[PDB]
Amino acid sequence: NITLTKRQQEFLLLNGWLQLQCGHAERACILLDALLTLNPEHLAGRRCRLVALLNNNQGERAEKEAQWLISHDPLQAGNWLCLSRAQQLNGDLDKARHAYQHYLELKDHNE
Amino acid sequence: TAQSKRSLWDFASPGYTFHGLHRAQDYRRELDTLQSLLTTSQSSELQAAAALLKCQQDDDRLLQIILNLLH
Repeated sequence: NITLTKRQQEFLLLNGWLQLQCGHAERACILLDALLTLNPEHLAGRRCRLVALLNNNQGERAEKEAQWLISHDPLQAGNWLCLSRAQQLNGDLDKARHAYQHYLELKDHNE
Repeated sequence: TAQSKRSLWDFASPGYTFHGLHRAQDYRRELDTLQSLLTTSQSSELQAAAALLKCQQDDDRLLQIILNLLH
């Protein structure tokens, strides 16, 4: 059984995030999938992969990831923005508008 | 909306990057340790990650030879 140290978790997270900025969505998802296989509750990794899923064109996967994050913290506005974006990519526009309204109800309007 | 996309990227951002007094040595150390660790796994996804890490670890060694030839 494999267990990742904090440095090893960080290594996968930051390499995945930086590769995602480099347009290497494939490299990002492979690295972040590995992290989240061994550390399923790594929240920052989940967020990074969700946006990467929205960029590797995996909207149905992205919707389930957003629903996963919402159930962990229903008050975090960014989770609902992620749900709205995945749903409009999946063609469910009316549901994407309800999710976006939840994002507006929870977001910090000072940012 | 471009603003929503920027808000998405801000949400995806972990908000920090590699740190410490020897992040150059620490990166190659964690990279080499992690690729050998994930190689022992039976999951194809972990094997793919280990193989990806091995590729860049050795593709860079090839590029270092080119840089030396190009000075």
